Amino acid sequence: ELPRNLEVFNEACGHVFGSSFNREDNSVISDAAAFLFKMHTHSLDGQEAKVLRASEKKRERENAKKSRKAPEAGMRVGRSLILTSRWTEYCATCVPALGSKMKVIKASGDAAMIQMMKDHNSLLRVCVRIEVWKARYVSLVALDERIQTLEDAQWFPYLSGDSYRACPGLVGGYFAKKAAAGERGKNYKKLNQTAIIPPPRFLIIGHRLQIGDQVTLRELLASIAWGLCDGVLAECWSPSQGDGSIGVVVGLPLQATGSCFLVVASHGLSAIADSRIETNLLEECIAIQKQDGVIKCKRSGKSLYHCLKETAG
Amino acid sequence: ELPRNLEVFNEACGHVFGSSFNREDNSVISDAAAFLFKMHTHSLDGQEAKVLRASEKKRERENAKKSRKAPEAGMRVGRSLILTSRWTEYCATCVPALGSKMKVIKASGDAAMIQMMKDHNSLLRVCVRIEVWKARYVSLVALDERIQTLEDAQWFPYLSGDSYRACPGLVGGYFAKKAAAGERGKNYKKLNQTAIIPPPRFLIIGHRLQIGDQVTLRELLASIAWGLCDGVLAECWSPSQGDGSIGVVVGLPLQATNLLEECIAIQKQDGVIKCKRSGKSLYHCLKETAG
Amino acid sequence: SCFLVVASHGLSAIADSRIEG
DNA sequence: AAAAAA
DNA sequence: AAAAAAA
Repeated sequence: ELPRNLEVFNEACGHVFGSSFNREDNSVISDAAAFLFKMHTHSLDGQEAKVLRASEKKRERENAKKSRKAPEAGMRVGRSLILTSRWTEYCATCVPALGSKMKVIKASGDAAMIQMMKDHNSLLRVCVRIEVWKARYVSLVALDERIQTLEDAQWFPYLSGDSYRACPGLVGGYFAKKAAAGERGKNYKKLNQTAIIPPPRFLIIGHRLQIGDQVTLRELLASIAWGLCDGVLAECWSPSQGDGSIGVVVGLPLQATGSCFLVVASHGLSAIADSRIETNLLEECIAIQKQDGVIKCKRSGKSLYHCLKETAG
Repeated sequence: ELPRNLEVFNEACGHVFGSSFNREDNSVISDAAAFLFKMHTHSLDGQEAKVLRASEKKRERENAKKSRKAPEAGMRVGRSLILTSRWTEYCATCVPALGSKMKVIKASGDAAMIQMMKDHNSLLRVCVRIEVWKARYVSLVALDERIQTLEDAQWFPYLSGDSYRACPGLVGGYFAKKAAAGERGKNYKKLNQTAIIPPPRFLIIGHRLQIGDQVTLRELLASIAWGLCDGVLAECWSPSQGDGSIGVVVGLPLQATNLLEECIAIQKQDGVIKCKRSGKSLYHCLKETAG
Repeated sequence: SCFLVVASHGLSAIADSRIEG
């Protein structure tokens, strides 16, 4: 019915949050995923201290975290998430010990522990994807003070190192910058800043985002883009009968990833750093694939965040 | 009556892959060449360990590779290649011992050992040529993650160090960059990203690419250029009656407001003609013309 | 506020949406 | 084409 | 828009 990843995430969130975990609210799913990501990265109080090569100023914080009491049952998480009495057992049983590595577990040969580590990795990936989607969603109506120029905006979203390790191709930030600057191996993955990520309520169900889905404008935009993307992407949405709140998806952008506009010099020709520039920018178009067929829509020339702000005024 | 260069490759492919080796498929030939190259570079499981100056992680990787079980007969390599029972004998008798240098082979004077080393080197060259052609073919529709600017694109294809050591004039990548960023001399070879490599199905039989031979658009484009080359090169191909994804070569480029008026020289059946550039890379043109 | 428009889906980046012209 | 040889 | 590595 469901792949291993989504089944693992559903089991984990159910075990940790009882009946309080709503399966149809994006905010609740994002909060649950954030808490689970903290639990599986040993970022909660009372978990192992990260000291392997930590600096003394970091060992101070790690020792403070270890000494601090672990979360108690019934604690309020986010807005409408409540920890069950059996969350400690789940944390002790389903979270690999700090520093666990797949090679060591495989050398052990225990099938149960191998499966546990596989579930841990899949859960980390799912939680990081939900985190990236929520970062886009927040950026749709809340500018990041850090992003002031195009160079800053190039490395969105600014998520932690664990996020980058889980999903290097979707997570930007300091570690994506470091990977790009440093040596690039065969495993190097570039930051796909506008990759399509289904809403959390769709991601945990396994339903791929497609034409016809009954989604809100903000969540669709968070799926296909983020705040500083061009406003023309709003053409991928259409309000339903009677307006209300939830509309429908009429199309999806093309070239969401893998856009290169280089032309190397060859056979006596001259190199081109950008085919597009080689010149009004506002005349550019995006190929939106609809059910009927692909249509080229003229760019708005304005940010998605500012379009949403203007339409909400 | 093929050259020894191609005869060695054909014999090795036969011995190692039985009847599963189809000589009319570019993908199958590329898979076979990759397997033979990793066999002759001591990169398969169960082969000697590259532990002359390996670092801790590299030492561990090489020791694990040696300890791991070697490939066995019937193994599936790619999509349509199956190893035969004779591949162990071929690896034992034709692949030189790890670290073997031609100096010592010549000093010994054994004619058979000299012939084996020469065949090994020729096979490495052929395999690397096929690897470069397949890299071009892949890049025609999917660009390497390392290529973001022209400086990065200047070093395509990004192949391994052994590949560069075998074909310095065709292979790019990290070792080509290092050679450029170091000393230069007579032995130094310049990377030619658009050197004409015939398709493997033609290369292994010695057939030189020429006007009028049936090919596919991607085949010709990979043979004479790669993805980020200008799209005007697509004019070197013309579809046949009904197309069917198979056409014919009509020309081969030479030299293998005004910026977009630059022209390339195409040698046609009549003579050299000047064709205006398109301005878009072959990758972008193929993406836009796919539908 | 910020008036940037990052490059996406084949569009070119804009350093300022207002200055465009 | 022969030689060299992270 | 699979899996194996892994401040």
